[PDB]
Amino acid sequence: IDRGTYRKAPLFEGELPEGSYAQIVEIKPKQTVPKHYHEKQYELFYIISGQAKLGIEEREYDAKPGDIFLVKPKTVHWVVNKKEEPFRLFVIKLNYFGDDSVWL
Amino acid sequence: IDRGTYRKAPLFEGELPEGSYAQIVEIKPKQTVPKHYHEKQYELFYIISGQAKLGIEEREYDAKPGDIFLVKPKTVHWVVNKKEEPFRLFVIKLNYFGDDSVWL
Ligand SMILES: [Mg+2]
Ligand SMILES: [Mg+2]
Repeated sequence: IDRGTYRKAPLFEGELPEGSYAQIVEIKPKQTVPKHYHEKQYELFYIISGQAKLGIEEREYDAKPGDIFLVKPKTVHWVVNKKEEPFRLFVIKLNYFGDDSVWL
Repeated sequence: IDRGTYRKAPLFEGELPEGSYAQIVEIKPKQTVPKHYHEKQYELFYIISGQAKLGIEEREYDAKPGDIFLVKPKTVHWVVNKKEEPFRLFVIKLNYFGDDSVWL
């Protein structure tokens, strides 16, 4: 499914307990996902493939395959894919009740 | 941390919302994790490395790196590591309130 700066594929759609969601995300080639935070949800990310700058709060990380991150609620985050390869991650949302994104 | 047939490393210990837990598991070389089910918890597994037979209910899967599985509550499951390499997975527990394993 296309979302402009990224594509997403839901995993086990409807089979996870209320409050949880899982998906594959691919940040497109050379794309920035700009600064945003979630009001309620937590996000766990497992990096499958590619490389990107991943920003959480004041820190920017060199995200590489095998890395795992946690983005807590009301924590700004962003991604800069500087490569021609998609930046692919396995995403688990927790305390998730629908879109709660604030874009800056 | 050693658990006999597997080793585990908690991830973001204490930072996840109540009801959720994350860890790295490594099923040891050549080891079987025998049939068991959870009363309440759901388990999402991302296979990092190695190969194993993963049983869920009546189905046995050839689990390989990149595969993702969901084990629902009160669903029997088991793993047979036939390789000398550890079977390494990223595990997210949902609807998780403590050890609720029934071993058969
Ligand atoms: Mg986010
Ligand atoms: Mg289990």
